[PDB]
Amino acid sequence: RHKILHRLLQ
Amino acid sequence: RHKILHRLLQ
Amino acid sequence: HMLSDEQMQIINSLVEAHHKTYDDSYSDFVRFRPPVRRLSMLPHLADLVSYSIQKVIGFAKMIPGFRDLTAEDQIALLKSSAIEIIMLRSNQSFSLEDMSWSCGGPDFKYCINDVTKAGHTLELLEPLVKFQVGLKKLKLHEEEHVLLMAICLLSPDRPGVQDHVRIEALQDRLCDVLQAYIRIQHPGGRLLYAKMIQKLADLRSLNEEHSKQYRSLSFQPEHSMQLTPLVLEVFGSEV
Amino acid sequence: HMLSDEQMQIINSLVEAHHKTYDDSYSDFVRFRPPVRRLSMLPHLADLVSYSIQKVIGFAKMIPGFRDLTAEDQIALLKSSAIEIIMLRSNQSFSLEDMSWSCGGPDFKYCINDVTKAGHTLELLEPLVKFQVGLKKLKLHEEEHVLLMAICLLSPDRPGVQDHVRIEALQDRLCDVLQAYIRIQHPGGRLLYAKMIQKLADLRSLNEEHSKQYRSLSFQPEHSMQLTPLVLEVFGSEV
Ligand SMILES: C=C1/C(=C\C=C2/CCC[C@]3(C)[C@@H]([C@H](C)/C=C/[C@@H](O)C4(/C=C\C(=O)OCC)CC4)CC[C@@H]23)C[C@@H](O)C[C@@H]1O
Ligand SMILES: C=C1/C(=C\C=C2/CCC[C@]3(C)[C@@H]([C@H](C)/C=C/[C@@H](O)C4(/C=C\C(=O)OCC)CC4)CC[C@@H]23)C[C@@H](O)C[C@@H]1O
Repeated sequence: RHKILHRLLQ
Repeated sequence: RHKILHRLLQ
Repeated sequence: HMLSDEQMQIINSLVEAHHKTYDDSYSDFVRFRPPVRRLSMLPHLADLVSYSIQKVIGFAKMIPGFRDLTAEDQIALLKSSAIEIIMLRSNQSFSLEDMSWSCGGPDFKYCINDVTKAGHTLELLEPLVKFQVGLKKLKLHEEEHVLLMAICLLSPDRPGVQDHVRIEALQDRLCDVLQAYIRIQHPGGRLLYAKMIQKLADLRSLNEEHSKQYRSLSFQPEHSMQLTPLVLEVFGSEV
Repeated sequence: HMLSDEQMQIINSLVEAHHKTYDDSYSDFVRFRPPVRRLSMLPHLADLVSYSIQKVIGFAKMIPGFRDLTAEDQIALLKSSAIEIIMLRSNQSFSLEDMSWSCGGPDFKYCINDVTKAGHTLELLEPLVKFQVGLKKLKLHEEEHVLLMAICLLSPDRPGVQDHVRIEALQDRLCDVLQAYIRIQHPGGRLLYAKMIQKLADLRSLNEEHSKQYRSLSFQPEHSMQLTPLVLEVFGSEV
């Protein structure tokens, strides 16, 4: 879950 | 799953 | 030779459904995210396809016999054929003069280089433009063009279908309407039916190459976040 | 009385981070879906908040001590405080003359009636505009405004936090910088710190009322499809 948030956090 | 498709199919 | 009353009513329902789900002026295009000339054209094209998916579903619900299917077969047929139906209706805006889709001024004129600004390599764009030229040369009537989309949509060889016996029954009944219409109302179309069936197998290769490049994008979240919830659902692998 | 070298460097890092993640000209607003005057303003506002979430994450990554936290605490802190941080930075565009957010001409001027065209009742809009007026009256300095957002973001009382002992350690160290800055560089601010802490509890009520109206939308797919994948992820209940 939260695949975009992990990526947006570099 | 496919919550939007079910709704778009009326 | 001529058609029956029930076969012509299928034609009256498909042509009306296409007119109700297609705008020859492309006025709703201003409501999308603006086109930008990494992956600058992705937001605009993602809204363009998501808007098209909504219209394909509206056209599917008015196909005679499609609404009596189970809700699961309607999803399996729509998901696996969405990009193919979109490529069919996109020919209505394609022009052989500039070899690009023309929907407005310089903003809504999607050249081959514009789709490259969405992450697509020439491995898919080269056969796609080749498909639009071969389809545009057929000069299909409005009845033939709307029949090809209904036949492409009711294909039994879709991954996920369950009652594929009725699906083939509806597709072959749709094929007989097209095969007879060309014999009656289309002069010089003694070989047209085989050319249209050939275009269906070409869409399968375009569908396969499209799914490989989309799959590569879907794993990168910084790009898939620019998509729409409907595109992620139709082009997704969930079941 | 005065501040230390390490406390002023926290100020130099927060103000620089806010300048790097906020545009006083609002030029990127043209890249959103256009505003329309059922739920006509929903696409434009959904892109407006999704764009703001990306900037809040950029501002969070430059808060000293936030990057050393676990990736799970960074998500739990961002998800539960995203709408609060957005309401804080939105005051930079709010104007007491027209009682609305001014970001451009008549298109980017979000009145109270415009947010109603997104599905929001006056049960949330009435305290929200009341919050913007009370915050605008404080005339917070740029150092105080950026400190309030960092304190609101590093709140330990967020559902989902794990190592809330270090989170409270970072927030109280951020509170001491604000409590001292007002005593030194802000004349007439003998009661300002208590007013800013009071605004944090007001954001909790705005956060609660916002989550109730969003939850009612999220269950209706014909409306949630107009959202963005980032908004659905931050405002979602997945964990
Ligand atoms: C769809 C219609 C129209 C044009 C369609 C076009 C022309 C431009 C290119 C289009 C959009 C084609 C492109 C290549 C396909 C795109 C999708 O996969 C998409 C983009 C990117 C993506 O998935 O990237 C993954 C790497 C997710 C949104 C489809 C039809 C083509 C215009 C009108 O005739 C209406 C009609 O209704
Ligand atoms: C966010 C910023 C700005 C303005 C913010 C505003 C003004 C208009 C109203 C806004 C957007 C507020 C509204 C009410 C909140 C909306 C979200 O929940 C949202 C909308 C709808 C939704 O969830 O409907 C569920 C029923 C999903 C997108 C937030 C900040 C407010 C403008 C600049 O200062 C930049 C800053 O960065």
